[PDB]
Amino acid sequence: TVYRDPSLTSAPITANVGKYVGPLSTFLASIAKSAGYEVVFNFNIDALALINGEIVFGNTTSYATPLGRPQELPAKPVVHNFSNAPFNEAWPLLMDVYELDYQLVKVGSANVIRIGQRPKQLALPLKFISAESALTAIEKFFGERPTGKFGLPNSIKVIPDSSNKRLIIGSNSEDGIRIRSFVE
Amino acid sequence: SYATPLGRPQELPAKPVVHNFSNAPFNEAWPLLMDVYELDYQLVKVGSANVIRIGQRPKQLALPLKFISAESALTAIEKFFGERPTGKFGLPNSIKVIPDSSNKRLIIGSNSEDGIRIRSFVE
Amino acid sequence: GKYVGPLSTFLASIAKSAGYEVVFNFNIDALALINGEIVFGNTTSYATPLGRPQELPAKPVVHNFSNAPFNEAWPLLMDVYELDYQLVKVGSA
Repeated sequence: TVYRDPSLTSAPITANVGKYVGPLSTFLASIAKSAGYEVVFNFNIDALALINGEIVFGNTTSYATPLGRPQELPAKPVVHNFSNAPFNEAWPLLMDVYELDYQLVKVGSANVIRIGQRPKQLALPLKFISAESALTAIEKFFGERPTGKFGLPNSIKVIPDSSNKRLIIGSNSEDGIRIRSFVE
Repeated sequence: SYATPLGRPQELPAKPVVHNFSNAPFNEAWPLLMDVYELDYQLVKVGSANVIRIGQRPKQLALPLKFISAESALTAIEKFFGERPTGKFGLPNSIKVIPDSSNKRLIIGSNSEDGIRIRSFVE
Repeated sequence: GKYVGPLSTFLASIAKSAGYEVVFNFNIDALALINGEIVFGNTTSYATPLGRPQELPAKPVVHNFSNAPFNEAWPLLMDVYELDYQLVKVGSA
């Protein structure tokens, strides 16, 4: 996949921010820099359940917690590195990592970008199951229903409401495994 | 002495971040690490540089049933693995079941008990 | 003003490498953000990997104008902050 916005400047940029916190995010994204790759994490990978010699015995305060840390799991690591990347195609990537939405405004000879927030809605067409039992099979798969998710029946489709991560591992991949030929 | 002869079951499903690689191909060493930690990746192009967008793997699995109805197979699972923990889900579909659990609990869990109860019923 | 978080500063700075003048409609630094400096210090690290949803609909007062016409720069600011204006005459002013 590629992100390109053919209405922005294509001049190259060069930036950097932040350092990884955990022992796993640093180990990864470093073995991949031995090859030519620029790993970007969609979630707080260091909030998993991780055990190590340094995690429990010190060496900071070892932000790893072998018990996990599920309340800080959907965070987003602000660590980026760009070298001569075109702003035309590097900007739309960042607006997809953080789920933002932008538009251009002219204040004369200067163009300004008005960053907002992306409307988190999605329409899921159903091909073989009624969207009244598909909701029921979602409320039990993903039940605990968390207030971060909404499922809207419409008898033709469903309209899930969730963050980007919960719209991939969530409905978009279970609703894709239960749309199949029913047997009689 | 992090051993505690009483056990430590709340910290049991942790993952040890200890690895050692020597001249291993990144082609085949990377997909291993994405299966140990249950991650999912995809490639993005930002021009002349390729960037990997690591995510999280959707933890779902379909288990075909050959000899038992998937309405009593669920009942025999809720009692085997009962305590049902919130880390596990079992979805009947009358043709199969759809377990939801971590990688470890999808091996010693349904995948090996459902494999021992799909057998020739006697009358 | 100056931006507070590490994300609002990183953005609106790579966009100034090109010619752009980023304006945020919300408190982008009240999201859930994790970093080496956020948790370990370096201030008190106003980022809070747990998020900060009560301070999310805030408005960053950070602006920069250079030879912009007041004719068309004023109506932009009255739309960022959702204000409404009208003109009154007190004589020659």
